[PDB]
Amino acid sequence: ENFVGRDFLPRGSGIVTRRPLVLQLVNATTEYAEFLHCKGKKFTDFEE
Amino acid sequence: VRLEIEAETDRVTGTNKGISPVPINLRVYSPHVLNLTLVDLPGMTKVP
Ligand SMILES: Nc1nc2c(ncn2[C@@H]2O[C@H](COP(=O)(O)OP(=O)(O)CP(=O)(O)O)[C@@H](O)[C@H]2O)c(=O)[nH]1
Ligand SMILES: [Mg+2]
Repeated sequence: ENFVGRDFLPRGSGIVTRRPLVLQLVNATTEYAEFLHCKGKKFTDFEE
Repeated sequence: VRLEIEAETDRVTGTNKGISPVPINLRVYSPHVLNLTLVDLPGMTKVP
């Protein structure tokens, strides 16, 4: 997440990263995030 | 706030009345408000 530059990853003591996250950083006009299950939804705040 | 919201509005689409389906989050913290979500939406259009 520090290499990405923005804090949007689960980080804590113990077992946290418990599933392979395939991130794809892509280029566009402005920033958001989309999964492959909340199709259509545009997550924008990284706490969410 | 009013100036910056439209500055962000045209910083992504331009001045040629194009739109973007990427929301703009905003949080007003005040002792005079609930924990409410007000979703302002763009006007509906039929001809481009
Ligand atoms: N003081 C300190 N703490 C660190 C440092 N790097 C990581 N930590 C701490 O390690 C803990 C877990 O961080 P995290 O990167 O999420 O570990 P992880 O690799 O995701 C655990 P797993 O991969 O097994 O799911 C956090 O509490 C974090 O603060 C560091 O450089 N200094
Ligand atoms: Mg981990």
